Amino acid sequence: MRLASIAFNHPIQVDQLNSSYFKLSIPTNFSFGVTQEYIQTTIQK
Amino acid sequence: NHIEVVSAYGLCDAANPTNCIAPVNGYFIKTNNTRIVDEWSYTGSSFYAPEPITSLNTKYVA
Amino acid sequence: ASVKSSQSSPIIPGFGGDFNLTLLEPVARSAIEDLLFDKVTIADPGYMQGYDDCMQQICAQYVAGYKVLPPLMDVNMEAAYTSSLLGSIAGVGWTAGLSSFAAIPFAQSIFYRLNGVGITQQVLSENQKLI
Amino acid sequence: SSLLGSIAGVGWTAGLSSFAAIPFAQSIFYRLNGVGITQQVLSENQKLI
Repeated sequence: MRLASIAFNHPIQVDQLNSSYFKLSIPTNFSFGVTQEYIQTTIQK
Repeated sequence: NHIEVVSAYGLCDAANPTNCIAPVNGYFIKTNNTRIVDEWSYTGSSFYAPEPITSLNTKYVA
Repeated sequence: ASVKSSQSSPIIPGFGGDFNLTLLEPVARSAIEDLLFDKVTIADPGYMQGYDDCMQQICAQYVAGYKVLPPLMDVNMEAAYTSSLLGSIAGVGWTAGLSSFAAIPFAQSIFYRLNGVGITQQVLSENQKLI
Repeated sequence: SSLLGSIAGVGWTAGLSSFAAIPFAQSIFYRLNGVGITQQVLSENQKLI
């Protein structure tokens, strides 16, 4: 039901300038932190 | 929160020793300021600058 | 998702002056990618033209039996990931942090990447290029 | 738990492992000063972070 979306990608594409200057995309906010992955180390013996 | 600003790549004058970078880029404009990755923007550099050899696009210094 | 994240140049027919890059998309599956998809011998796949195309006559859709599922991504979109990755080659290869940057031309990206570990400093890459 | 103890001082570094006892806050202002290369004026003004 309500199929078929194509949701890609989309990176915030900074544009390339021509001359001696060149644009760059520095940010403003920190926004830390995630929980991340398990690494399994063993079995049950 | 990405804000697209403008480089160089460094600086020079009548005499030509350079700046750029310790370690992050630029050297923006308004006027030449340097809080780079991540937020923006610093003061006059004074410890934000190694002094490599000059390159093309002369005097600022790309 | 650990490929793209940020931020392309974007894909313009001139990447580096003058580094003739074949990795441009001609327009969607760039040219070197076209070479290593044409020269590799795959008898598959069928997605609403290859089932019927084999019916006009591999048999993932005729024994059934086994059955091959499609690879989660259309080829234009995997091409979109790696093409934004080619966009981020120049600016992200700078660095100064992964990833919060940039848009620098590809030529200067290889004069800094070349300045780095092939530690020939600026007087050699100035005099000369061609390299 | 001794590993969480060594997070702060060992995350400094300057060698693994022959160190240290530094408070955890200053360990994240140097760990944050490092690769999120925002230098000292941002972490001074301000914290909260």
